[PDB]
Amino acid sequence: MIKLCIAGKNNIAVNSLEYILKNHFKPDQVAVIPNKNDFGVDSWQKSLLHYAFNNHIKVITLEEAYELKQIIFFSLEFDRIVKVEKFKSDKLFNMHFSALPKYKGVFTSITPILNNEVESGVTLHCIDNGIDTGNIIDQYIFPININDTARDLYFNYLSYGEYLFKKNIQRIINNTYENFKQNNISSSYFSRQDININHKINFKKTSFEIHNQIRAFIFKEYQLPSINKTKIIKSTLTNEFIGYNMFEEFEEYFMISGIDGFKIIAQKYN
Amino acid sequence: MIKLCIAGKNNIAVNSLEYILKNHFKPDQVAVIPNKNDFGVDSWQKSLLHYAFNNHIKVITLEEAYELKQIIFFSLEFDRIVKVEKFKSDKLFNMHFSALPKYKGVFTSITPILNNEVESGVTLHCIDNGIDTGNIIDQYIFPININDTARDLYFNYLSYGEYLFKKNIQRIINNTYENFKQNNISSSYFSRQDININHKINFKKTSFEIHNQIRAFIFKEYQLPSINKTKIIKSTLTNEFIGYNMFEEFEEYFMISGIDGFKIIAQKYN
Ligand SMILES: Cc1cn([C@H]2C[C@H](O)[C@@H](COP(=O)(O)OP(=O)(O)O[C@H]3O[C@H](C)[C@@H](O)[C@H](N)[C@H]3O)O2)c(=O)[nH]c1=O
Ligand SMILES: Cc1cn([C@H]2C[C@H](O)[C@@H](COP(=O)(O)OP(=O)(O)O[C@H]3O[C@H](C)[C@@H](O)[C@H](N)[C@H]3O)O2)c(=O)[nH]c1=O
Ligand SMILES: Nc1nc(=O)c2c([nH]1)NC[C@@H](CNc1ccc(C(=O)N[C@@H](CCC(=O)O)C(=O)O)cc1)N2C=O
Ligand SMILES: Nc1nc(=O)c2c([nH]1)NC[C@@H](CNc1ccc(C(=O)N[C@@H](CCC(=O)O)C(=O)O)cc1)N2C=O
Ligand SMILES: [K+]
Ligand SMILES: [K+]
Repeated sequence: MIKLCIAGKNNIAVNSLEYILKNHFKPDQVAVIPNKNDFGVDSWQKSLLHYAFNNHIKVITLEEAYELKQIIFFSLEFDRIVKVEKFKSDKLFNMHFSALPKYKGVFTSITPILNNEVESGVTLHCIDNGIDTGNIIDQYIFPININDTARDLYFNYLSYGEYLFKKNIQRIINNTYENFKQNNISSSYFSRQDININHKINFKKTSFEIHNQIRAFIFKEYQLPSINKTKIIKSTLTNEFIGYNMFEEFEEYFMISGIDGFKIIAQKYN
Repeated sequence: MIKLCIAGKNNIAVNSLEYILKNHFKPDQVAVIPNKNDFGVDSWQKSLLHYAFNNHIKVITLEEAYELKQIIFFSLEFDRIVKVEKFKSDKLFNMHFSALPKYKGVFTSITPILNNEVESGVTLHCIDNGIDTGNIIDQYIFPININDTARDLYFNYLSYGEYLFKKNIQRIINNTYENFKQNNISSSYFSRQDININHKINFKKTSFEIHNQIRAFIFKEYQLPSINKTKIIKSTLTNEFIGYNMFEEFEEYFMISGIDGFKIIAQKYN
């Protein structure tokens, strides 16, 4: 019988499945639900379907998972909203890429940088019918490094999320895990509508904030931001005072300061 | 000679001047520079100009203060940015109503609430030529209570600002105070153009955030927020679950919940 389903994508799903097969269940006891964008090829992330091909793991549909009594359903960057009533199992779990209750919703590699955070986290929670609202089982809070891009933060999510899954999976299998109501205070949410990938930079901001408005959008597989129609691959915030509200194009980089006058080096793609 | 000049408005300027006269300097050793909104009339705050009238304190121009060597220049909600090179004195101080380096700029009774903070602060800093960028002498951080309005937050800034002035003024008069450069990290700025006082509420947000979008604009002397063209005097958030994305207009109030289902009561005006 299928004891566990991994639904989702990327290194967190693959490496979590790997850890299951090494320590808990056999290929017959596990199934995958891939994302609509999985096409069997490793690239900047490993493919779940490719892992499933290599290890003889069967694909199921959501509808199939609904009817599997006492399946552990683990959502690891799964692309589908799930109604808990459809599931015969109530052992439904999700790894969300934020320090819940903050930064519910999407683009959580962009939203904390853009909203001036210096920390984020990964949260293992119970799935309920709301978006990232379910009861928290565990959480790892970690720094946003000052020059991290959205891509760096995403990679840290994948890594800490894998660690949190590994740490918690035994008590989830054994059904000896605790869960707690999420606080209503400091609860925040961003829908897709709340992010403009092409947003005009506001230069009437601090160096930290101009730097954030650039680096929140540096994620080359998706996009790079532009200044004067030139793509930016990296932004560096220094503590060097160069004067208020500076802007100078060199051939390889822009030198920028905001209202507090700290030097930013924005490296051009050219 | 004039030893100290208080520039600005409201109970912090008046009460800090009263403290100077009781503890430090005679009326003939002090001067004021009132804000342009000061017509000499006590209202929901005391008039600095009215207080100077009753206490035989001289009004000076900025242009006069520039020429007074040794003057302790203290801005307490002063409405004008000064050019520090124009002063003969280097004893230029400001009380800013944020937890610097966060929320430089204006509307600091709105911006921390609107940006989901649970604390703010008052900061005593050296004036330099930037907006709220000068080195910190002292800071006091305090809670934003879950149902505080901008108005409540402003009255807390007034009282903690007055506290911090009275704590530090002796060390400032004896020139025995330390100052520290502000961090470049976590530095944030909001100008008048960054706030729309007729904020349209985004309901595709948590209960905390909808609540924040209402209570950040509750300051009756300036404006009240509206839902469906109806003025709101009070927003109350509890951790009570009432279902996701609720909106129920009653005769005297709205009952609202966001993506996480927490109870908001928005009380209608008179
Ligand atoms: C689509 C897209 C993504 N990104 C970055 C920023 C985003 O955090 C990250 C991952 O994108 P995603 O895989 O589409 O998912 P997202 O971060 O929006 O998270 C959400 O969607 C996924 C699929 C859910 O499983 C997850 N639980 C959701 O929070 O890649 C971009 O920079 N530009 C983009 O266009
Ligand atoms: C003008 C205005 C003000 N307010 C509230 C919100 C604001 O934080 C508070 C104080 O208004 P303010 O006196 O204009 O001061 P503000 O917070 O914008 O601070 C700035 O202006 C003052 C005058 C400077 O001395 C201060 N150092 C600046 O930070 O009153 C409103 O709600 N609506 C308004 O239209
Ligand atoms: N019931 C449930 N709760 C969850 O927290 C959860 C699931 N299912 N399924 C797995 C995963 C999926 N996460 C998400 C989160 C948001 C969107 C999404 O499409 N957001 C839309 C808004 C949709 C709406 O308003 O209803 C957007 O425009 O951003 C998709 C998948 N997840 C936990 O992460
Ligand atoms: N040089 C200096 N630095 C300060 O930090 C400081 C002073 N002066 N003087 C007293 C007080 C003045 N605070 C302020 C803050 C903002 C505006 C203001 O007019 N802001 C405009 C933007 C104008 C511009 O971009 O130059 C706005 O639209 O927000 C005025 C006074 N103050 C510390 O509080
Ligand atoms: K998520
Ligand atoms: K200020």
